[PDB]
Amino acid sequence: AREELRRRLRDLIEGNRVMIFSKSYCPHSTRVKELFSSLGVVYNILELDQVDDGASVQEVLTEISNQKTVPNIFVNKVHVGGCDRTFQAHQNGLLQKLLQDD
Repeated sequence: AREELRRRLRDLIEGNRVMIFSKSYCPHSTRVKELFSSLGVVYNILELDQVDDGASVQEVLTEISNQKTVPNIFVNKVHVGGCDRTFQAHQNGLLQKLLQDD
């Protein structure tokens, strides 16, 4: 079933222009999402700690970035990075242009 779940985590990027994953008590991964809001753009808030499949959903997600947290930054069916990219591109203007279109 691990494939069935992951299949949804990869589609969530297409079903939503901007989607970010996080948890209940996991810093760094939550802040990256707070940036979008301040970017005058809209995004979806999803917490693997409150999801029924928080075990698997986060099992395949945590690997996406292989980080203690579940940081997921992907807008317009593209990868941003985070922990340096999502933060830099913001002040660099590479992010504002992404969330706006690309």
